[PDB]
Amino acid sequence: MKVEEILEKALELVIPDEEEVRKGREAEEELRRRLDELGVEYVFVGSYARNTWLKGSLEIDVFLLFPEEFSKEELRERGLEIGKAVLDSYEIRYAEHPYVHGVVKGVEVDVVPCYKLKEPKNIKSAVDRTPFHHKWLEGRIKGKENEVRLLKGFLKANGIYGAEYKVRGFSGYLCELLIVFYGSFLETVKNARRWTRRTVIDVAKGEVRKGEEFFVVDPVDEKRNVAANLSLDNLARFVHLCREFMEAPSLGFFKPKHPLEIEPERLRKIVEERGTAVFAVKFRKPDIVDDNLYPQLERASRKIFEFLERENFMPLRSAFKASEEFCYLLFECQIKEISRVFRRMGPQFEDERNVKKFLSRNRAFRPFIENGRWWAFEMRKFTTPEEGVRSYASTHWHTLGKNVGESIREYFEIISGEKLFKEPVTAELCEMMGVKD
RNA sequence: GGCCCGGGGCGGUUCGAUUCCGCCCUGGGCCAA
Repeated sequence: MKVEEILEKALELVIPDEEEVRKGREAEEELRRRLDELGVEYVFVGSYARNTWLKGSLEIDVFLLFPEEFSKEELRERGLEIGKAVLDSYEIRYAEHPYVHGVVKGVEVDVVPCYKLKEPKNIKSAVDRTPFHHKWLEGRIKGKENEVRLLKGFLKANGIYGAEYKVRGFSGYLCELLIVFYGSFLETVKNARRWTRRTVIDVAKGEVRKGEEFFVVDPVDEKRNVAANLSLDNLARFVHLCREFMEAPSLGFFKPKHPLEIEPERLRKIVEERGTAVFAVKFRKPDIVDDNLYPQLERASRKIFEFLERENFMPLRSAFKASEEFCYLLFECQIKEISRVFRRMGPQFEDERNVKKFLSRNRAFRPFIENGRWWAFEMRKFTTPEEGVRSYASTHWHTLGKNVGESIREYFEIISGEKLFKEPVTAELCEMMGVKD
């Protein structure tokens, strides 16, 4: 149980055993041939080509090089044609552009079309850059593949490995650049402990400096940030995670944390114990991809949080869960019920013009003076958080994201109490309240 | 689809709004795939 002792056993969870590496080779072999018999210009990229794939995430990425002069349209049509005749099973996926996804000899395969180019400039879509990235990486990551694997396992185990919007963590390309830079997993970890929210890592210049944000400059483009979508808190959890590992290394850092489910009865008690208001917003899940969905959930949650805090309900944290069935926006406030009356700041006493207007407004309670200015008692339209969120949600649906909002407008309900405990959100709430044990 | 910056119009709220809550047009930048 010192770092070395532990990393020895970690390799055993991140590195693909012989039957997984093999099964991959036979795929590539066969996948190679099919392409050759159709005489197609391709190039394997991604972690498979660079043997940097994590044990159990075997996925081959085949990019088809196309003449610079071809139209995007030709690229997809011929790409669709090629992916089609070369895949046991084929399925049309989408991202910046449409591409084919399939399976060969039992393994995942992506068949992406892109332009054959030289010089990063003239890249028309992120996918054009992929070839350069791989080109810049192949010679430099050689002999450190397992260091990359250890770093991917770590991030994966602590729920921050992907860069898609559902994670906002460290992309795979970010992982290898880090190794190229620090030489190994441990060095990366040891140095990360001194990372701040202002750290900039210029792989190309082999330098580390201070910027205006966490920035890992792409060796292939000096203006692009590889860790651009790494959220601030996710960067925080990592720095802290390295700090801990280094203080007491454990094989537990590479093992996914167990769900740790709680009986609802217990959950209720804690909420009773916390004395806070806990409720969730339930609406149907828009039939869209996670990359559009999650950023919307974040928006919705945020807009409602801010409605709650400006409306003096003292919210503590927000959260959200997504299912096949519905989406849950969760909340916790310090105020279960506020008074109807509240005070409104009026003009200063010596402004006759405004004082008069401020008084022309007939009110139920008759304003008063305090510290040189007039004030007024006013009544609220709602006195509980839920009551407030039913109002805000019913009228502000349009500001909660294009999709999420359109779904909320057509349906939603506010759940709380026991009826809430039983919904598919128990885990999220435990994280939102730091329930421990 | 989401985030950043900027223009032109509006609505509501307020003694008072460029300034708070929001809506329509609209220019550029960026992110995930």
